[PDB]
Amino acid sequence: QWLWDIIDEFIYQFQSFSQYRCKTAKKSEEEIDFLRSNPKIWNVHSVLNVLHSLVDKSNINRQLEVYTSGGDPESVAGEYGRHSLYKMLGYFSLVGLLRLHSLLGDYYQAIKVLENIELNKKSMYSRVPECQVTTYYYVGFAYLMMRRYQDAIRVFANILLYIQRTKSMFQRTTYKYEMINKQNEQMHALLAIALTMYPMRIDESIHLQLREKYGDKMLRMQKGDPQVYEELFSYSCPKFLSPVVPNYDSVHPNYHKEPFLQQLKVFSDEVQQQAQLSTIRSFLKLYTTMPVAKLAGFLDLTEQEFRIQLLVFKHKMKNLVWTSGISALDGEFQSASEVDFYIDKDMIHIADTKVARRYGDFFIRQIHKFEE
Amino acid sequence: GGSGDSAVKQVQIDGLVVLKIIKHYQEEGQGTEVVQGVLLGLVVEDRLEITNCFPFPQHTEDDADFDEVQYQMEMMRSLRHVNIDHLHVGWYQSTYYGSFVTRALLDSQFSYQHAIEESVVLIYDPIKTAQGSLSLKAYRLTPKLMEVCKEKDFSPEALKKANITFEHMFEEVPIVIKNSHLINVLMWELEKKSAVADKHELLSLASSNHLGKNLQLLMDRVDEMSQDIVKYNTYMRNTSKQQQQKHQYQQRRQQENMQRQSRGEPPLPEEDLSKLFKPPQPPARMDSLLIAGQINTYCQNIKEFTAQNLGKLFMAQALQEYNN
Amino acid sequence: ETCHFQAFWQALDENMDLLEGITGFEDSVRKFICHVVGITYQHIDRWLLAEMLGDLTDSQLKMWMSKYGWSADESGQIFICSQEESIKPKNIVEKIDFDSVSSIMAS
Amino acid sequence: YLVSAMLLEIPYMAAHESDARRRMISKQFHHQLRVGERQPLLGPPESMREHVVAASKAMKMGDWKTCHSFIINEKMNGKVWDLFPEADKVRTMLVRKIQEESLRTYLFTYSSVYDSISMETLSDMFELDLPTVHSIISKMIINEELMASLDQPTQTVVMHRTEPTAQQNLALQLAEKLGSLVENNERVFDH
Amino acid sequence: DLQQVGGASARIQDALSTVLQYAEDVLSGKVSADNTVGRFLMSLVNQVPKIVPDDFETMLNSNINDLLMVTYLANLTQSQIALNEKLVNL
Repeated sequence: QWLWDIIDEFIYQFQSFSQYRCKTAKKSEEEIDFLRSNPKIWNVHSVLNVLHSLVDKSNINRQLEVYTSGGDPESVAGEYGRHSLYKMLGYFSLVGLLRLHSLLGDYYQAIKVLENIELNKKSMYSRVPECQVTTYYYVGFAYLMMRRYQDAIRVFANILLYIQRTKSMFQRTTYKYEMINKQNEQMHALLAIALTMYPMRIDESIHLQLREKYGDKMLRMQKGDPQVYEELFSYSCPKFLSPVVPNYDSVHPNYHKEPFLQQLKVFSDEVQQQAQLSTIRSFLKLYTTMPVAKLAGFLDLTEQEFRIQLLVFKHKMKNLVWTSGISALDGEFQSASEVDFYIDKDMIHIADTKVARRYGDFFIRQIHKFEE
Repeated sequence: GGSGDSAVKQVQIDGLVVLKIIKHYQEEGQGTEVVQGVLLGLVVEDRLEITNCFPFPQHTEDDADFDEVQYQMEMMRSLRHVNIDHLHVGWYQSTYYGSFVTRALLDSQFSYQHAIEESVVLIYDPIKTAQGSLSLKAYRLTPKLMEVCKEKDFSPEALKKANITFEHMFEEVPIVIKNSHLINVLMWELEKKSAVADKHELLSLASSNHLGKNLQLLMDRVDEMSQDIVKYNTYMRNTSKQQQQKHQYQQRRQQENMQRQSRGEPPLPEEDLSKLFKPPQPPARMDSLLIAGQINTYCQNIKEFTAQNLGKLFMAQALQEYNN
Repeated sequence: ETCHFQAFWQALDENMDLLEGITGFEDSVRKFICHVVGITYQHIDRWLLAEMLGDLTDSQLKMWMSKYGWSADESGQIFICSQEESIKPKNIVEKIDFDSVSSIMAS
Repeated sequence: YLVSAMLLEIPYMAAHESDARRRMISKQFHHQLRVGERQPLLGPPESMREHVVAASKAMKMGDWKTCHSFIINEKMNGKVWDLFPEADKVRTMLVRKIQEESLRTYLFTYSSVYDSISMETLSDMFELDLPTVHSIISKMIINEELMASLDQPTQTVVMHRTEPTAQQNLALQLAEKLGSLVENNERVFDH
Repeated sequence: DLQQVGGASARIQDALSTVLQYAEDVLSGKVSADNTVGRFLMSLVNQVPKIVPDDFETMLNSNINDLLMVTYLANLTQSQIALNEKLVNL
């Protein structure tokens, strides 16, 4: 009862404020102007937007994942709760992007994604690191869903770096500080499995404490064990969807695991054959143009007799991960071995290091201010 | 008003001064820092103007030893008789290894600045820093330290004057941007000694060619800076180590001994309890690194910023020149 | 998705009139077969390209031959793409980032 | 004692001054060599200390030749040689070790200069044989962690390990890296 | 200032080499660069730049990649000159 005394009092206070949101932003200049003046912080005004991003999503996820029939939650929020706030004229501040990226978050859990196009187009206001890191969060996830593994893996690198010149300080990632650490860790780990004999960019993204364990995971996954298919997929699911609260686990109510059938089994199909793409590339491409010695050496390696070695070989070159040609008279297999790049880290660091100098020189000149 | 703090203006160093500096250029004090002369000048429009120097020599055999001031007194009369007066408003040591303001140079300066507050201290840096940037380094001493005057002792007034927190990244004045008005004659010589007797002009200019080609300039800079700077870095680290151990690591053990006493014995002392903390020499903030050492962090960043720059220029010129 | 085009046309049941009832569907999948052929073949055999498109005849294959400008080669494959035109490496070439790096290191 | 340590430490310091230095240990033969090293005035050795210093300098230069000086002459002076019937054995034991570790001291410096090596030369020059020089160079490139690629059937090494500027760069990289590490102690003390 | 009067020399050179070419272009001339400046310029291109393979260009690049890595390491050391100076002040 204490459970749904808290839950219901969030939504009823948000439904209250939703009317104030629509009322102030659009037309009442003097009410906005009166609100600019009185406090020393306009931070109180702005926080309440994306504070209610993740708290409302929790409360609606509970009501979603308790009532699976005669749907009250999902059409009320979708119609009224979300579109009224966002579709109409933005408040003049970062609040226009806050309500945008609150809506982008709400739009993310729903698996209907195609208006990521126009959400970026309506992000007219400048990309502050606060708004930008949370844009690249979802935009990278959108590329992860687009099967643009090579694009998305770069986008996850920067947001996990912790020299995007974040400083926070006053609770703008609060109570989920390490979610940004572990979700970017996790979703980057899936992308490494698909392609990698290219980056050589994983050094920047993830630190060696985790690179060591996730490194051996990919190898153990693709080569010799489907065990990593399990444990990777266990950690990947809470982070792929982001279901903010799983409901109280008990057998007396059912009500909760039924949505989790869909939610989970939706992502089963993702990692299923995308993982089995990996093992083909896993065997290093030892000799770039393969004669009879190496082509048969690789067709001994693909699968054994008899039936249907060549067919399966020529099915898998198509996907994205080989570029090659067949010759008839020679009987020769000629192929493409492409590689990435060595050092791209140093020249990106040359400014980052100078920020270690800068905020060094600056913070002590704030202490040199005080004790002088 | 670009004028300095609370007794003085900027400095202007007339060209005939710097000619007389590069006469005792970098010898008579190569590997030894020797005060090569006093800067004699006068208060001019928004600046001092050092119009003449006379050099101060010393017993430079291979070590420097201070001599009778019979030199300086007779030579400052020698100036006074044909020219102005003894008007020593600074001094110049060139001398040894691209611009560096040593603790000794800070102490000699402190005696100089408190005595006559119309002063700067020059550090004339020629080709040795790979020339390079900030050839004339001026620097006067903060009037804060001339108000918390002597002395920064190891425990009292190291900590206390560290807590006052006077500058040690303190401002350095610009030196030239203007007509000195003794441009005059040396202007007239330019037309003579260019074109129709450009022997000695071209001789000086083609010095550049061999500043590039031959033996290990930037290499030797970065080599000497690989040794000079790692010395200083290691020193702060082991200085900081021992002091931070007296600050916390010793408090850690003795307060865990204060546990055992139970912090009070009613019938009689509390000898043990009293004789916990009995002073080691740093209680906090060893000052002479924090001030004077940090003036050389600034100078070491400067040497690095200098040695970098001429490198940056080549990295443009090299690529580009061959690109045609 | 796994690009088993041989198995695709085998797998088809021909009694499901709905799959006949989608207009241009039978050619669309063929156009996607030939689309990925261009990306990852330099040549393909005449019998091979036939079989991937559902065991085409000599005359049926004339459409697909003409579609992307493909034409016969000596003994006896169908040309798809030039060897250097297919591969497109964008590998090792950087460290030419001088201009930006000196613009930021300018002061 | 001073000769036992010699074969251990002269490759060790050859390695160190090729910038493998952090393993430099005082109060050892390092010190006992140091006190004799810092003579401005040594010409021919006439003390057993000085004969050790003499053979030490020869080992640094990496010439076998300089080992033999002290092993013959000072051992007759000195009758270090003449107290064992097994000096005959211990000769051979000293000699081949000198020839192997002098090769190693030579290699610790010279390997920047190389592009490749006739491994046959090394056998001929340091008076060793190919089976052993295989096993030596094999052990070396495994455990001294060199950037050599070693063709053992062809009797060839292909190395190409740079850079002379590295001696400065790795040194300031260390001077740098030493910063953060002591600094974390200054943190952990403070808190 | 030595840099931007650098290419100025090459620009006033472009002026003069034009006039020495143009002497021949109008009527006749260029004795003036037949084997006087013709020998100066062969020497000039034997100095700056060097000879022209592409092995040169890659070695020149590798030298800049080294110089830049050293100039970079000078800013890395400025950063650590800062960081130890800072914790002591804290």
